[PDB]
Amino acid sequence: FIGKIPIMLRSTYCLLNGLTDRDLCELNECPLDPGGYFIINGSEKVLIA
Amino acid sequence: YRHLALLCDTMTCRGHLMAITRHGVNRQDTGPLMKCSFEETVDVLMEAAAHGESDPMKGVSENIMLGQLAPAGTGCFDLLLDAEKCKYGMEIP
Amino acid sequence: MIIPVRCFTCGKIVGNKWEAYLGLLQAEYTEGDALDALGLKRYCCRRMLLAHVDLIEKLLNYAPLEK
Amino acid sequence: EVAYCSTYTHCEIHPSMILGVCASIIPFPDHNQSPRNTYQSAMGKQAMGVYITNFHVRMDTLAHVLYYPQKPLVTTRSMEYLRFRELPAGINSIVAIASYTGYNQEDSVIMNRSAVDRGFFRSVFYRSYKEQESKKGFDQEEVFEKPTRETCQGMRHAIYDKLDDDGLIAPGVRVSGDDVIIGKTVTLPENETKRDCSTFLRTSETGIVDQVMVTLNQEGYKFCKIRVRSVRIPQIGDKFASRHGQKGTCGIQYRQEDMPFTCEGITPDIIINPHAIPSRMTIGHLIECLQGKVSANKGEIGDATPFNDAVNVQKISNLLSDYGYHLRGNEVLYNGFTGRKITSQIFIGPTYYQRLKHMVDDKIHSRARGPIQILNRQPMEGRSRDGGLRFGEMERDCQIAHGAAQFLRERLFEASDPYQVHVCNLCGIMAIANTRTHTYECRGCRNKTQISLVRMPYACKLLFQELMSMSIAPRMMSV
Amino acid sequence: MIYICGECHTENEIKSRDPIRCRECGYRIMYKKRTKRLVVFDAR
Amino acid sequence: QANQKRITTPYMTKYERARVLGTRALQIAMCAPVMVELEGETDPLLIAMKELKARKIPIIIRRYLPDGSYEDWGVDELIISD
Amino acid sequence: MNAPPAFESFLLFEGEKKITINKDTKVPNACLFTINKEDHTLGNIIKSQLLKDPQVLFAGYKVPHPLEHKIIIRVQTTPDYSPQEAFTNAITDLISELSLLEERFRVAIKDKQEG
Amino acid sequence: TCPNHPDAILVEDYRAGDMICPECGLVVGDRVIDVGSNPLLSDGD
Amino acid sequence: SACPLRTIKRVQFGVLSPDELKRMSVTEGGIKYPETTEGGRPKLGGLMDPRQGVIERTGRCQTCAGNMTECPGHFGHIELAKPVFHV
Amino acid sequence: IWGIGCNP
Amino acid sequence: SLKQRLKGKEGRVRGNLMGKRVDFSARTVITPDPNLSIDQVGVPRSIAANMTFAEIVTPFNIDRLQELVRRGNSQYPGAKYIIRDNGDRIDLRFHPKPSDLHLQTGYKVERHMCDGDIVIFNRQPTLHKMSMMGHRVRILPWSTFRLNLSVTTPYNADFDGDEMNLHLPQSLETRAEIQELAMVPRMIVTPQSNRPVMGIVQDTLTAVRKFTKRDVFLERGEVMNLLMFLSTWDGKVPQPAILKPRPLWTGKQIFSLIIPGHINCIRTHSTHPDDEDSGPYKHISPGDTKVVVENGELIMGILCKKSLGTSAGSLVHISYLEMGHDITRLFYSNIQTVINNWLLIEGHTIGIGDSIADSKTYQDIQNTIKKAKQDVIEVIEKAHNNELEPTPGNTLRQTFENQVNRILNDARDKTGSSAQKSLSEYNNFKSMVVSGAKGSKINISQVIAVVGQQNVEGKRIPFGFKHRTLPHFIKDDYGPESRGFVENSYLAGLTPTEFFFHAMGGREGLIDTAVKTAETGYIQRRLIKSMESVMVKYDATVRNSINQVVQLRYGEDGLAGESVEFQNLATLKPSN
Amino acid sequence: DGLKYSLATGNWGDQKKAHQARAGVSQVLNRLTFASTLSHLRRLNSPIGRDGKLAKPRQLHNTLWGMVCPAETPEGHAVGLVKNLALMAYISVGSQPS
Amino acid sequence: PYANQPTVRITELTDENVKFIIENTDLAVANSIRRVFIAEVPIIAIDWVQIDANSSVLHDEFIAHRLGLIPLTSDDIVDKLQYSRDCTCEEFCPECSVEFTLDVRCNEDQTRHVTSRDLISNSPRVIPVTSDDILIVKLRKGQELRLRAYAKKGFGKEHAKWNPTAGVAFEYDPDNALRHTVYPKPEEWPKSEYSELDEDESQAPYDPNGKPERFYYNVESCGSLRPETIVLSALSGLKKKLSDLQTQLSHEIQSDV
Ligand SMILES: CO[C@@H]1[C@H](O)[C@H](n2cnc3c(=O)nc(N)[nH]c32)O[C@H]1COP(=O)(O)OP(=O)(O)OP(=O)(O)O
Ligand SMILES: [Mg+2]
Ligand SMILES: [Zn+2]
Ligand SMILES: [Zn+2]
Ligand SMILES: [Zn+2]
Ligand SMILES: [Zn+2]
Ligand SMILES: [Zn+2]
Ligand SMILES: [Zn+2]
Repeated sequence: FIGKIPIMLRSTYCLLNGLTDRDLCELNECPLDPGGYFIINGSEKVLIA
Repeated sequence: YRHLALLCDTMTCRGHLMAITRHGVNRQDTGPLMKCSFEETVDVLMEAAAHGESDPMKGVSENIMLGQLAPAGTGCFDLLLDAEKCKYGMEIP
Repeated sequence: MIIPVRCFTCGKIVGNKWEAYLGLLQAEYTEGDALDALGLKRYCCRRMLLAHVDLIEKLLNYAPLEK
Repeated sequence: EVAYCSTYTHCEIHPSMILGVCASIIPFPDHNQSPRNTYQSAMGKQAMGVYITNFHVRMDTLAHVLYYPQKPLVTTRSMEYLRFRELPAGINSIVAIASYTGYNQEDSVIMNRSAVDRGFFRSVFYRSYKEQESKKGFDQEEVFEKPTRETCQGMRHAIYDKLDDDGLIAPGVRVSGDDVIIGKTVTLPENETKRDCSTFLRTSETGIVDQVMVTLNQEGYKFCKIRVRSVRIPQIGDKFASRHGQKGTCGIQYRQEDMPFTCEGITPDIIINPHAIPSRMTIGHLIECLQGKVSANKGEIGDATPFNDAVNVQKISNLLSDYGYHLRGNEVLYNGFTGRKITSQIFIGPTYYQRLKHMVDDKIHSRARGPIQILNRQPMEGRSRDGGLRFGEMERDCQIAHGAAQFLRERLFEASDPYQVHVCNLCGIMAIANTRTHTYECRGCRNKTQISLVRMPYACKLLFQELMSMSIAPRMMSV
Repeated sequence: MIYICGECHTENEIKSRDPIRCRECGYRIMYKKRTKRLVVFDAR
Repeated sequence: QANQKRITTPYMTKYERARVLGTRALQIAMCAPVMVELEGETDPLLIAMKELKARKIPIIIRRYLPDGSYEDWGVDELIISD
Repeated sequence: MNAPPAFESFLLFEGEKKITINKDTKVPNACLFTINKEDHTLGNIIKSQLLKDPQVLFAGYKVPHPLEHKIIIRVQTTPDYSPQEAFTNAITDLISELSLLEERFRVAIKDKQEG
Repeated sequence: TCPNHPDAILVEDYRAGDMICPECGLVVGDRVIDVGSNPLLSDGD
Repeated sequence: SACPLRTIKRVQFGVLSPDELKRMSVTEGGIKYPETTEGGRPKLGGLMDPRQGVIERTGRCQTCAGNMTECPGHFGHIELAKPVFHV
Repeated sequence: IWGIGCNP
Repeated sequence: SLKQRLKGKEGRVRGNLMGKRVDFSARTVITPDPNLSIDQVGVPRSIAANMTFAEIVTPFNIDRLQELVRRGNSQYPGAKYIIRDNGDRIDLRFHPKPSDLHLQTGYKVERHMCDGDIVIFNRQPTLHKMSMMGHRVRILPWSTFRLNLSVTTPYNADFDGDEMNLHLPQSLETRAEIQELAMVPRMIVTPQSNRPVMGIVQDTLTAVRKFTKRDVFLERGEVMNLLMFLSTWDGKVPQPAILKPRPLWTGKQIFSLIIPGHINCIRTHSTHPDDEDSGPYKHISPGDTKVVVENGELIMGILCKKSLGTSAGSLVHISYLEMGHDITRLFYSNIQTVINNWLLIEGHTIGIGDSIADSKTYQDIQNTIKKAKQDVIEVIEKAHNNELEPTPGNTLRQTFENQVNRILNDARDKTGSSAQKSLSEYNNFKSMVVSGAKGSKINISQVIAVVGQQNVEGKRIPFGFKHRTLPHFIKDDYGPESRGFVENSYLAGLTPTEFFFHAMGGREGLIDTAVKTAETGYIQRRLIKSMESVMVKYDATVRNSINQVVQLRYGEDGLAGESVEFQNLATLKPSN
Repeated sequence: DGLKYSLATGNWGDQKKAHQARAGVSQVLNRLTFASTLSHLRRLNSPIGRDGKLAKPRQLHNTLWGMVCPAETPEGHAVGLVKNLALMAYISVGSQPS
Repeated sequence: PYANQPTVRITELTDENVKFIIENTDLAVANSIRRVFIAEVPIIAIDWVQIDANSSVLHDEFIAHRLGLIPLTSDDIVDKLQYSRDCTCEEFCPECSVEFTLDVRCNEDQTRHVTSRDLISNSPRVIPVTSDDILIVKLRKGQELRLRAYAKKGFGKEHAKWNPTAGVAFEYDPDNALRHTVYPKPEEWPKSEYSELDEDESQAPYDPNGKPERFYYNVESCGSLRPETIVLSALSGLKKKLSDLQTQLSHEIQSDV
C-alpha cells in the first residue's frame, strides 16, 4: 500500500461505472449527472483545463 | 473652458511642467500628509521625518485624516454669535 | 416537477388533464389534436400542457427516505 | 455552381455545433447582436431550475429549485443533447412588449400578480449548515447539547427553545432570523465553565427546517448537517431574463384585472419595455415570440436552430395568419383600468423567461450603530457581519466637490470611528491619561500640567502609532 | 430523540453521547424525525 | 479688520447659507429663543428658514481673507442668495 | 420580508375613514374626495356617472400611487349645485343601473333555460 | 454592573453588541463586543 | 476630560530620539523575554505586557484604566545590543 | 460591427 | 510589515482614513417608480426601521416624541433608543421602566426614519458630483429602493439588477447642508458642460413626441384625467382648440399647462427639413417642427430629445435658468405623470412588423449589395494586374484596403438609407429613433438592411489561418464576404461565417469596455489628487493649500459654470 | 495527502512550496443549473494574467472556429481569458509515437 | 343626469361558459363589471393547511399551494358563509369555514396518484368540483401524506385562488368605428367573431357621434360557481360596494355640516 488516489466520478475506476440508470437511482445518484468531478473532502471539485 | 483652464494652470503654475503623476505632484512643496495620501505614502513620510518637515494643516486631505473640519466650503468661515441681536427681538421661548 | 393546477395566465384548471393528454398521445393523436380534444383553446392554456416536463416520475424512482 | 472551389476535402456536420453548451440554448442566435449572445451565456448559468434529480438526497449550500420548470416552446435541436428538456430552467411566459404604466421602464419588468399567485416563477431555497463536534482540544470538548443560560456562563439572548435534547432543531420547525439552529458547548478550562458555541441562523432566512442529519465525518467526529427550506415567491426586486440577453428586475406586480387584456381574455404574464429591443438589437426575442405563438397554437415545439434557411420570419408569419392572429404577432389590447382599447396594437406572444438567482431579499442590507472591527475600531464589512457600506475615496471627492464639509466630516469621522486622545502641549507625542484617577502625565517631559485633549479618528491614532513604531515622530502640536 | 436511518429506514432511539449507528443495519447516516408540533401553512 | 474697507461679496454664499441655517436650527432644537414668531412651525429647520427670511438670525459670519485678516459680516448685512 | 399583507388592499385598518371630503380652495364649488382602500373599479364608475351629469363641470379620479390603496376624486359643479350632491346622485344612479341590469340578466337566464 | 441596580445580571445583545440591564434597559458598555477577537502541537514558539 | 479640547494646527515630523524612546516607553529594561505568557497569561518584560496595553477585552492595563477603549496603548523599547541600520 | 469608421 | 500595512490600498493611509466603512448606511436593489417626484426616493420599511435619526426633545415636539417612545421599536413609526442628558442610552426594546419612558427637554429620542427625512443617495462608481444627490424619503411597502426615472441619467443607473447606497445624515447641521447644497432639484444643471444633467427619458420622451403631434386630439374626459395628474394645475380647464362640432383639446394645449410660468424658447425637432427656414412656410411649418414656446405656451412644434433632453437651451434648461429649481422639479414630475397616463390610452410596442420592410426595398438593398460586390471584384482584379496606383503616403496593400473599405461602406450606408426610407410613420423603431429615447439610425439600418463590415483592430477580419480567414474560404481571398462583410440583416439572419465574424467584432467591443473602465479610473483619481485643495478664496482668487495663486479670478472672469449660456456676439462676423 | 491537498486548495504543487503553485485549477462545481454544471465541466482557462489589460490574448481568433464557443465568455475582467469548448470538440487523450 | 337603462341578451349558456351582450351602457360600467368578475366575486377555497405527515417528494408548502389552487364547489353556501374576520368565534368554526381532511398512503407497488377525490369535506355542499380529478401529488410505495385543511370565503383581490373565472372576454366596437385602435394596415387584421362587416371592407366608416356601447362578454368558470352565478354575484357585489360608499359618504357629509 503506497497511498490513495482520488477517483473522478463515473470514470472507469469509479463505482458508478457501467451501471444502469435504475442502479444509479438505487445508490441515490442521478442518472443524468455528467460525472467528471472529484469529491474531495465532501465537495465536488472540477479541474479546469 | 474653466475646468480645462484650471488643469492647465495647475500643471504650468510653478514654471516647470508638472505632470499629474507621483513625481510631479509629490515634488511640489505641499504638506507631507497630503503627499502621503497620493501614491508614495510611507517614503514621503520617512523623508519628511528626516528633514523635520511640518504639515501646515491647511489642506483638505490633511484635515480629513485628522478628523477636523475641512477648509473646504462650509468650513472656510467661522460663525460667531451676535449678542446684541440675541437681546433684540421677541424671545418667545 | 408536477403538472400545475390552474394555468398561470387565465386560471383554467389544467391539472386534471395531464394524464389524459399523455393517454391521447399514446392513442397516436397529434399534440395539437390532443390539446383540442382536452378543451384547451387559448394558447396560454396549451402552453401549460405542451411545455410541461414531468420530473416527479424521475423523483419517484428514488427509494423513499422512510419506508 | 459558378466555380468557387472544386477541391473540397472535408465538410461540416452542422454549423450550429460551433456554439457551446450555454450558447446552444439561445433560440435564433444568428438574429441577435453578438454581445447579447455573450450576455445570455452568462445569465443562463445563473438561472433557476431543477439542477439535478437527486436534489432531495443532496445537502448543498445555496440550492435553488423552481416549482414548475417548463421546456422551451421554441427550442434548438442541439438542446436535446444538453438534456435541457429533461431538466429545464425557466417557464414559458406570455410576454407583451409594451409601455403600460412606466414601471417597466429601463430594463424593469411588470409581472402579473395573479399568475405569481398561481405558481408562476416560484422557487425554493435550501441552505445547509454544517457543524462538527470537535474533541481534539486538550481540555476543550465541543459537545452537542442544549445550552442553558443558568448553567452556561457564556450564553446569548436569542431563542434557544427550538433546540431539542441533542442540541439540534427538529425538522419541520420554523426558524426566523437570529435563532439557534445548532447548540454546541465548549467546556471551559478552569484556570481560576462555559463559553457559548451555538450556531445562529443567517438574518432574515425565515425558513422551515427540511432535513437534519447526524453522521461521523472523515475525522470521525460527530458531524451534523441541517437544511433549511425557504419558499421564494417573486417580488418587485427579483431579476428575470430571457434567452436573448434581456435582463431586468420586476418593476411592479399588477393583478389580472389591472393587466391589459386581449379580446380572448389573455393577459400578459410579463410586460417588458419596448425601449429594450432597438438599441440592443435582439431580434431573436421577437422571432421567438412569433414562433412561440405559432407553436402554442399548432401544438408542435418550434425549431430555432441557428442556421436553418428553411425557417424565415415570413413563413412563421403566414403560419400564424392561418391560426387567426395578426401575421406579425401584434394583438389589439384593452386597458385593464379603463377598458378602452389601446390605440397602438401590442406585440404579445409566449416567450421562455428565466429566473436568475439574484433576489432582493438576499441583497438588502441596512446598518446603524453595529459592531466594529478590532484593529481599526471601524464598522465591520459584509452583509453577514452587519457591515456598513464603504465611503470610498471617490465618494469623499464628490463630497468635496459639493462643499459639504460637515457631512464629509460626519461620514468619515463621527459615523465610523470617533475617538479621543490626550496630547502633551510641550511635545506633540501622546501622553498617558487616567480619566478615573484624574491624573494626566507625559513621559519624557516629566510634565503633567501641559496636556490637551484631541479628537481624532481611531484609524488616525493607529497611523500615528505605526509611524512611531517606525521611529517617525508625528508630533501633533495644537499651537 | 428518535433518528430515522438512511439505509434501512428504521427508527432508533439514541441517548445523548451515544454512538450514531443504526441497529439492524449499522449505517452511520441518521435523520431526525419530523417534529410533533404542527406548523400552519397558508395555501397562499 | 475695520468695519470699513470690506472687500468680500455682499451676497451670502451658498455654503454660508447652509451652515448658518443648520447651526441656527441646531440652536433652536436646543431650546434657544426664537426671534421670529412661529405660525405653528415645530421643525427647527423650518423655523430657521423663517428667521433667515426675516433676517433675524443672531449669527455674524467671519470671513477669512487669504492674507490672514477677517471680515465680520452679520447675517442681516449679507444679501440672501435667494 | 417587507411585503404587505394581501388583506391590506381592501380592509380599512382601525381609525381609517372610507371617505374624506376636503374642499378645493383654488376653484369655486369644487371638492376633492379621498376614498381609502379602493381601486380603479369604483373610481371609474363614479367618474363616468359624474361626467354624464350636465351640472358637473369637472370630474376625474386619480390613484396617487399603485402600491398604496387610495382614490382621489375631484368634482366641480356649477353654482346652484354641490359637489357632494353630485357624488351622492352619481352613486344612486349607478345603483339603479346595476339593479336594472341584475333584473334583466335574471330574466335572460330564465328565458335561455327551458326556452 | 448597572449603577442603579446592585447585583443585576446584564443581558447580552447581538444587534449593537452591548450588555443591557433587563429591568430598566440601560446600556452598560456602548460598543463593547467589537468582533470580540495549534496550541496542542509543541508549545509556545 | 479636564484637559481642554484642541484641534491640531500643525503636525511636526521628526526622527524619534533614542533617549526620548527610552523615557517614553512604559516598559523598563526592555523586552527581556521572547515568550508572551508568564504566570499563565501575563509576561512582565515580555511581548504581551499588561502595562503596554489592555488585554482580553475586560482587563485594565497597568498604566491607565483603559477598559479596552480609553487606553490608546503605550509604547515599549528594545535596547539592541549592537546598532542596526534603519531600512 | 458596422464599419471601419464606426464601431466594431 | 508596518510599511506594507500603510503603503498599499486598503491600508491605514487610504483604506482606513481617506475612505472607511460607515454607520447609518443601507443598500438594496433599485427599481423604477414614475409616481415619485424627482427628489423623493422610496425606502423599504425594514431599512427605514433599522436606521434611526436622533431628535432632540424640545417643548414643541415633546408630545410627538413621547408617542414615538410609547410605540417602541416594534411598531414602525417608533423609537429605538432614548438618550438622556447624562449620555445614558435607554434601549426601548429591552423593557424600560415606565419612569424611563418619560421625556424632558434635552433628551434625544432616536426615532425611526420617517417620510420627508433627507438622505444622500449614491451609486458606485461616483464619477461626478451628480452621483451623490440628496433625496427626500418616502416609505413604500416593498424591499427595493425606488427612484424616479429622470434621476437615472445622472446616476448612470438602469433597473437591471443595479444597486445604490443610502446614507442618512444624523445631525440637523449636516441635514441642512444636504438640503441646501446637494438636493436633486438644486443640481439639475451641471457646471461641467453648463447643460442640464437630467432630462425626460424613455417612455415619457417617446410619448411626448406623439403627444405633441398636430394629429393628437383629446376629448373632454381624457383631458379631465390628464389634468388630474398635473400637480400645478390652476383648476381652470383650458378652452378647447376645436369648440365645434365636438369639443376637442390638443396635446400641445395640455402640455402648455405643464410648462412652468412664462418661458420663451425656440428649438427645432430632429426631423426638421433644412430647406424649410429659407423657403416659405418657415413660420407655418408644414411638418410641425420648429418648437416655439411663447409666454409659457406651446404655440407649435413637436417635442423630442432636443427640446426636453439634456442639452443647452432645452426647455428644462431654460426653466431652471429662468423659473428656478423648485418649479423645474415640478416641471419634470408633471411631464412624466401626465404623459405616462396618456400613454395608457395610446400605448407603445416593438414587434417584427417594424423590422420588416417592403419587397421593393429588399430588392433595392440586394441590388446595392450585388453591385458593391462587383465593384470590390473589379478593384481586386485591378490590384492583381498591378494596374492599381499607390496612394501617396500609403502602401499598395493599404490603398487597396482603403478603396475596398470605401466601396463597402458606401454600399452599407446606401442600403441603410433605403431601409430608413421604407419606414412608415407608424413604425415604432422610427418613433424611438426620432424621439431620441433609444436607438439610432444605424441600429435601424442593421436591423432591416445590412449589419455591415466587421472590423477588428481597425482592419477587416484578419487572416487567422494561413492566408485565409476561415477554413471554408479559399487562400488569398480579399473579397467582401471572406474578410467580414455581413450582407444579411439581423432580421434575415447571419450565415454561419458571418456569425463568427460578428462574434469577433462584438468581442472587440466587450474588451474595449473592460479596459476603458480601469484606465479611466486611474486617470480620474490622479486628476482629483492633483487639484483637490484648489478653491475660490474670499479674495475670489483661486488658490491652493499653500496659498499660491493659481488664478487671479476663477475662469479668468470670476463666474460659475452653471449660470453661463451659449450666445452669439453678432458684432464679429458682419462686414463693415 | 499531496493529491488531496492540491485538489482541495486549488494550488498546483506542494503544500510547503507555493512559489511555483498555479492557482485557479480545481474549482468547486457550480450546481445552480444543469447548464452551469455542464459548462463548468467543459471549460478552458487561459493562463494569461487578469491584471494585465493587453487585449491580444482576449480577442476571438479565427482558429477558434468549431473548437471553442465564440459567444460564451465571462464579461468583466476575464473577457476572452476563460473559454468553453464547443459541442463537438474533443481534446486528444494522447498516444505513443512508436 | 340619470343612469342609462341597460339590456342583456344571453347568446350562449353552458355549464362552463356564459356569453352575453350588455347594451345601452357606459364603457366604465362594463369594464368595472368585468373587473368585479375577476376580483370581487366571493368563493370558498382552502387557505389553512396543517400537514401531519408528508413523505412525498414535493415539500409541504408545495402541497399546501396546490391544495389552495384546487377549486371547491361554492354555488350556494358562499352567500351563507361569513368571512373569518366577521365570525365571532376564535379561528375557524363551521359557520366561517369548511374542514377538508386528506389521508393517503401508498402500500401497493404501483404509484398512487393522490387526487382531489381523496379530499374529504365535512360539509356536503363544498366538494372539490367532483360529482378526471386534479392530481395533488404522486406517491411511491412507503410514502404517506396526511393533512387537515380549512377553507375560507374570499375574493380574487386577496389571492388568485379565489378567482371565479378562467377567462373573461371583453370586446366593444368589433368593427373599428370609433377608431379607438388605429390599425396601421387595416386589411391584415383578422375580423372579429362579432364583426358584422362584409369580407371586402376591413373597417367600418368612422362615426364621430358614436360612443362605446353594446359590449360583448364571454365568462368562463372554473367550476367553483355556476357561470351565470358569477355574473349575478358580481353585479350584486358592485351594488353593495356602491351602497357602502353611499352610507359612509352620508356620514361624512352630515358630520362636516
Ligand atoms: C453603463 O456603464 C456602466 C457603468 O460604467 C458600470 N460598471 C459596470 N461594470 C463595471 C466594472 O467592471 N467596473 C467599473 N468601474 N464600472 C462598471 O457599469 C457600466 C456598463 O456595463 P454593461 O455594458 O454590461 O451595461 P448594459 O449595456 O450591458 O445593460 P442591460 O441591457 O443588461 O440592462
Ligand atoms: Mg444596469
Ligand atoms: Zn390559460
Ligand atoms: Zn510631553
Ligand atoms: Zn438502519
Ligand atoms: Zn438597570
Ligand atoms: Zn493604557
Ligand atoms: Zn367561526
